[PDB]
Amino acid sequence: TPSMEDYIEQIYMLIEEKGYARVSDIAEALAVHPSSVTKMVQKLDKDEYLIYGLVLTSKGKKIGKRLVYRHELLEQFLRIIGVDEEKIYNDVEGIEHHLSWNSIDRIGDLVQYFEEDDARKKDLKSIQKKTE
Amino acid sequence: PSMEDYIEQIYMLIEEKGYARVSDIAEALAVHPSSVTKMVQKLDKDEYLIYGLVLTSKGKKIGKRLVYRHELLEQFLRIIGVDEEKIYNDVEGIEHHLSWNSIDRIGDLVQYFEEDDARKKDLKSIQKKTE
Ligand SMILES: [Ca+2]
Ligand SMILES: [Ca+2]
Ligand SMILES: [Ca+2]
Ligand SMILES: [Ca+2]
Repeated sequence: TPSMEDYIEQIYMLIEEKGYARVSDIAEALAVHPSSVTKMVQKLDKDEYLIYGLVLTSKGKKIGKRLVYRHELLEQFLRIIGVDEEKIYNDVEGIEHHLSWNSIDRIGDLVQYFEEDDARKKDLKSIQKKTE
Repeated sequence: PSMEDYIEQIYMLIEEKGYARVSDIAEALAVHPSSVTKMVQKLDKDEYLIYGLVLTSKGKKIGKRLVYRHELLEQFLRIIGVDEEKIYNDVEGIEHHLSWNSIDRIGDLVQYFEEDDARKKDLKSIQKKTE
């Protein structure tokens, strides 16, 4: 499931970025072999996420948009609570697949909480100082 | 990640029962005792424990940090409003993919809400503003 999610998220991004998604671009972006991509694409095709360049069905597009959103939100989350920027991508890449929608939605409210009043960010930063 | 789950599980069993048997480990992790004997031999080789099953100081320190990590992540999701029943499965999944930096920052976040209940109330307000 996680792997399928990484493929769909990547395909969505490529289509939005280049207008198309090639097996070759998919393979490179995911650091995998084209044989693994072809196999995965056939599975996604079977499950109706896309059609074998390759075009996403409405189902793959809705899921892709959501996966990209999930990624972006999780990066903002760690960024806001002060995680070293260089560590953020790798952590989001691992946890993004293991968070229920309830957790994603709650994390979304947390981000909004800190975004609607900068004093709150200042208050959270102060705690980091005490901890130090 | 699997090694971390075994170490975390072994530390808890020893802390609760006073010892950790292969059968208790397999039962707690829902796996075959063969898979446990394999992992244990591996943890023994890496010096986290000695093949009853006794943790080395290395395994104890790691074991304790892992249990702390688990507890912390549950408190974090609990505090932001995640349905209690979904918390365990999510933590079990993300615990292995968070850097210590993120863990430490999540630690401050939890401290942030715990030191002033008024902040928890403002967070709840926003959750109700969602529309
Ligand atoms: Ca990923
Ligand atoms: Ca991602
Ligand atoms: Ca786990
Ligand atoms: Ca755990």
